[PDB]
Amino acid sequence: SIDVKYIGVKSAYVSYDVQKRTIYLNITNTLNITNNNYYSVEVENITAQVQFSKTVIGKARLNNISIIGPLDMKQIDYTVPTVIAEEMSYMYDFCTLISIKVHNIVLMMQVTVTTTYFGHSEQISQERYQYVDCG
Amino acid sequence: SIDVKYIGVKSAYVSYDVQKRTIYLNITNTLNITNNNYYSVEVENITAQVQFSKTVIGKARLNNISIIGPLDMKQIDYTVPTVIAEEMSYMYDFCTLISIKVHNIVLMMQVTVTTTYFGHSEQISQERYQYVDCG
Amino acid sequence: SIDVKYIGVKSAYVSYDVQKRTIYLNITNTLNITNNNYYSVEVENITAQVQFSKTVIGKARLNNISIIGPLDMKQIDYTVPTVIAEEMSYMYDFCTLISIKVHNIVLMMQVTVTTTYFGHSEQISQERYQYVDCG
Amino acid sequence: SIDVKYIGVKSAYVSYDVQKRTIYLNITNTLNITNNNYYSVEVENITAQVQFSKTVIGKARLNNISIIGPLDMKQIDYTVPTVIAEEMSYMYDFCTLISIKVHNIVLMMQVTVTTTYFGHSEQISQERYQYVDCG
Repeated sequence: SIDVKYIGVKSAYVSYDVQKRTIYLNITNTLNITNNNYYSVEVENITAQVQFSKTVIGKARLNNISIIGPLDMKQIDYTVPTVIAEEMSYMYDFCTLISIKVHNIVLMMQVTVTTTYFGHSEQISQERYQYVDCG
Repeated sequence: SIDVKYIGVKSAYVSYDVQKRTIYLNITNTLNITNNNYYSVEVENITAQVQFSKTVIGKARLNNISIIGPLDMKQIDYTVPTVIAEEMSYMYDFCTLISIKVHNIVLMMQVTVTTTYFGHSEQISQERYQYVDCG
Repeated sequence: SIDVKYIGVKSAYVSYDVQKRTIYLNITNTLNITNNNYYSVEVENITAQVQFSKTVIGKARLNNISIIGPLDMKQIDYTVPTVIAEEMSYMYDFCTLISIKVHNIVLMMQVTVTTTYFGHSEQISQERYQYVDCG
Repeated sequence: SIDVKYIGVKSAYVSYDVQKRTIYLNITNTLNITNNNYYSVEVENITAQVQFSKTVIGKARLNNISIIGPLDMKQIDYTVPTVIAEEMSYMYDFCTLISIKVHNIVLMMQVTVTTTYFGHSEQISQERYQYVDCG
């Protein structure tokens, strides 16, 4: 990666930005830029590359063979009861969240039993997150 | 990746942006830019590449063979009861969320039993997220 | 990827944007740009590439063989009862959400039992997300 | 990908945009642009490419063989009862959502038992999402 960046408000190369109650007067701004960029990125020079896989099974006796991959979930219970009994009563609820198994972002890449891989793999996340606001 | 960026409000190369209660007066802005960019990115020079797979099964006796891939979910229970009993009562609910198994973004890539792979793989997420707002 | 970007409000190369209660007066803006861009991206020079697969089964005896792929879901229960009993009572509900299994974006790519792959694979998500607003 | 971007409000190359209660007076804006762009993208120079698949089955005895692909769903139950009993009572509901299995965007690509693939594959999502608003 090159130049992965989180900027909260503002980006510039060059900035003369003015705000609020300003007297900006008799100004000379003179700017001579020479900004050149040369990226040579993820450049391969390969003569041979081989990804060979071979499985021989002879005069074998295989039995009861179980290959289970990743992220197996079995026998999982969420029990979240709510009861509200009221006699002769005043209830006031505001901004009340029951949240179960609540995801924002899920990135999965190369999630396997077997993997042969050759090259570049990349995950980038950039974010402002706010779960709850209440005034 | 090159130049992956999260900017909250504003981006410029060059900015003379003015705001609010300003007197901007007798100004000379002079700007000479030479900004050149040269990207050579993900450039392959390959003579040979081979992805060979071979499976031989001889005079074998295979039995009860189970290959289960990733993200298997089995026997999963969400029990979320709500009961509201009221006698002679005043209830006031505002901004009340029961959220079960609530996803925003799911990216899946190369999610497998077996994978042979040659090259570039990439996931990028950029976001403002806000789950709840209530005033 | 090159130049993947989330800008919250505004982008410019060059900006002289003015706002609100401004006196912008006797201004000389002079701008000489030379901005050139040269992309050489995902460029392949390959003489040979082979994706060979071979499966031989000899004088074999295969029995009870089960290959299950990814994201298998079995025996899953969502029990979300709501009961509201009221005698002699005043109920007031506002902005009440029961959300079960609520997705925004699902991207799936190369989700398999077996995969041979050669090249570039990519997922990009960019978004403003807001689940609930209520004033 | 090149130049994948989310801009919340406005984009320009060059901007002199003015707003609100402005006196914009005696202005000279002079702009000399030379902005050239050269894209060489996803360019293949391949002499040979082969995608060979071969399946031989000899004097074999295959029995009870089950290949199940991805995203199998079996025995899934959503039980979401609502009961509202009222005697001698005042109910007021506003902005009440029961949402079950509610999707926005689903992109699926190369979702398979077997796949041989050669080249570029891509998914891009860009969006403003708002589930609920109520004032």
